[PDB]
Amino acid sequence: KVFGRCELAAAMKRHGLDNYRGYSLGNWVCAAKFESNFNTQATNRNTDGSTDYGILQINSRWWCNDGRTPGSRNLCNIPCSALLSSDITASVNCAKKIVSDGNGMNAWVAWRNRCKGTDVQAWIRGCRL
Repeated sequence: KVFGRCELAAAMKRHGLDNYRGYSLGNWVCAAKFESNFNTQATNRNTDGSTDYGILQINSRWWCNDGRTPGSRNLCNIPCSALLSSDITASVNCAKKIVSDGNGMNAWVAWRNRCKGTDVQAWIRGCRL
């Protein structure tokens, strides 16, 4: 499923991401935009044996189990396939865990490179929230 900007904002907000650990909703929308272009089915297969999964491109080495990645930690305790769902719940639950496990939003290269420092509030401007 390919989300609209405002639709994703709403869903993220209902899942409690607005101000989670001090990151305003717009940072989360911005991360998803540049990680996956809002595509819940996005996958990125890396040369390192790991794969990035879903709307926030969560990596298989540390966060989920795909059964094919070396050094697998499965810290979100889920199969990577749960991250390819049209419903964003599993992705949101794991993102919160990533931020809880001693990482900021810097765990997302796209956030660091394309959102950090910008006016992220643009991403939710005009939306019903």
